[PDB]
Amino acid sequence: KEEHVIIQAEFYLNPDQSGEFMFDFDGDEIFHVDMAKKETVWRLEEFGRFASFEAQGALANIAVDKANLEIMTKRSNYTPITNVPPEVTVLTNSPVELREPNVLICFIDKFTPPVVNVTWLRNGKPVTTGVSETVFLPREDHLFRKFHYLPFLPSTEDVYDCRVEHWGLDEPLLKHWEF
Amino acid sequence: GGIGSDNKVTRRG
Amino acid sequence: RPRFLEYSTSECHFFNGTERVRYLDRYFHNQEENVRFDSDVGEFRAVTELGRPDAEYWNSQKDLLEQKRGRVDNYCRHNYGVVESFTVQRRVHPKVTVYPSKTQPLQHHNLLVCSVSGFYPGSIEVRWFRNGQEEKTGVVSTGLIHNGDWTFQTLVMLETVPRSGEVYTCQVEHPSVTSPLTVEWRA
Ligand SMILES: *[C@@H]1O[C@H](CO)[C@@H](O[C@@H]2O[C@H](CO)[C@@H](O)[C@H](O)[C@H]2NC(C)=O)[C@H](O)[C@H]1NC(C)=O
Ligand SMILES: *[C@@H]1O[C@H](CO)[C@@H](O)[C@H](O)[C@H]1NC(C)=O
Repeated sequence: KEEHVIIQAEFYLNPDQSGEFMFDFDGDEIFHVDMAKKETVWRLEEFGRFASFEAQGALANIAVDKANLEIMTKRSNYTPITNVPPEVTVLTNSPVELREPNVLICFIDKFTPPVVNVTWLRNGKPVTTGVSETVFLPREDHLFRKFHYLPFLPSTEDVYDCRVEHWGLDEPLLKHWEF
Repeated sequence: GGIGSDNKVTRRG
Repeated sequence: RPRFLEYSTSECHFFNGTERVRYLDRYFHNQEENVRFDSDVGEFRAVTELGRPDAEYWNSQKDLLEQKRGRVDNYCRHNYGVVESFTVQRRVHPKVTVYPSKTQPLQHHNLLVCSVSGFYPGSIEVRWFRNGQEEKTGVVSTGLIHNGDWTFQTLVMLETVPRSGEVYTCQVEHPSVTSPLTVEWRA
């Protein structure tokens, strides 16, 4: 019955020493703050023309998340997180026509902790031309979501795999696509 | 105008 | 090697424009919510015993409580206001294409696939018609799929036995279009 939801989602994870601060509207990302460069990254660039955000506020929040983590780890007696491995889907963003540009989408879903290694494979070989990705996106159940993108030219001649490593998986997970 | 962030409260240690 | 995760959300839930607003500040450890502030309750509450020390400590800080009681106005309603124009009001047309799942001869069973892609927002109706009459049985749908980039897609399939002369129409109603879009497939 609610029309919309805006969620400010953040985490700090040990021992990876890795954090995230992002904003979510109805499941899509408005922005996040790059922890390396301490700057606001808008999910579509036009967003940066309609809005602003002070990245230093995100960083100050992460400092509390870090402090809260050490306090809460001690209070729980160092009980570690239970790994929940992801389900992986691969789909294109438009109906495939041979020899017309398109985009493979690897959708990584319902997993925690928010750490993955993701690799695109073309005919078993890694590819990075034009790849992009999202940060970890929140879920009502507090598992995480993530998208990886591969521009490609559909062809009867190539096959593609999205390869996901995650600590709740005994072995790397390949999710296959071909025409 | 600014999109604002909500402040995180520090837990009791 | 054990992992330990500290997770927090601040949530604004909007009803009937911004007439009703519910604000939450929620604190989690390793997937477990243990303390939260709900604007419908007006103070912090322990979600689990592990958050009792925080709900008692935070609730004894009166300036914190009034700070969080104003968020519905100066965080929720404020942020809705400054992003409404490129989120709440974002409208992107669906592209609709119809095609048979397999190339088949007539009078054999087949899935007729209506592909609806690139659209925003997510709410959408897709209906199937055969010679102008709406097919309420035989419809199979993948559901709404987020592309992670402020566009959605969905595949809605019709179970058919095509015969020559038949017209199948995939009709799409979306907030981005005044008139329903219709694509035909002819047997
Ligand atoms: C992501 O990849 C890296 C490297 O494959 C993994 O980190 C290494 O894991 C090995 C054992 O699996 C350790 O001995 C190394 O010290 C690690 N190196 C670093 C730099 O951390 C990591 O486990 C992978 N992540 C996931 C989720 O599978
Ligand atoms: C929605 O808010 C309007 C004011 O804009 C009010 O008049 C109306 O009663 C509300 N509708 C519902 C269904 O609560």
